[PDB]
Amino acid sequence: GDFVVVYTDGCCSSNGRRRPRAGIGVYWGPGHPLNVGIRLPGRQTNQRAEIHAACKAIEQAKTQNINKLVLYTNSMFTINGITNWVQGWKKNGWKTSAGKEVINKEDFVALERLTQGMDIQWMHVPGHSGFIGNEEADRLAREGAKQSE
RNA sequence: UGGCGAGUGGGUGAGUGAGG
DNA sequence: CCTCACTCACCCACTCGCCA
Repeated sequence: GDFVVVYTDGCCSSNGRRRPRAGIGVYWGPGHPLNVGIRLPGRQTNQRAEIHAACKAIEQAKTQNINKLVLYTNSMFTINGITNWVQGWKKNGWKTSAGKEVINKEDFVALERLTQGMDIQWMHVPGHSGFIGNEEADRLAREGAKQSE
């Protein structure tokens, strides 16, 4: 069907440091009203931000009755999580290959739920490689990290 | 048996801090 | 783009420990 391209990014200043500040960015295009850069609530990490930037884009897509999404992110962790690992985790009790608990289980659960009824082409952006959509999403993510949660 | 911690080797990609 | 110091967490092995 007709697909729509969206660029997502999760960022986190001071990732792994004493005062991390995580933000999500979702870019639909120049001057698109759904473009957002907002603060990530909860645990402040880059991995959570990258997951919930994709979450936000999908929820926004649903509010527009869009069920075919070309979703760009630079997070292979998010992409491989949602297209591969989640199926294994629902079957094995959300255990990593080291036999440990999946740290961001509740975020992958939430994302897994949002992909229901969606046809999503998950795309890795090569990360700093001329894709202005990625740069615009990154900029919005940084803006959101400055805001309050 | 059931949990947990710390490492080593390899891999996938990200997010940073101080600088210039 | 460069240097120096790092975390985020998955894919796969392997080694050492701690609990009951």
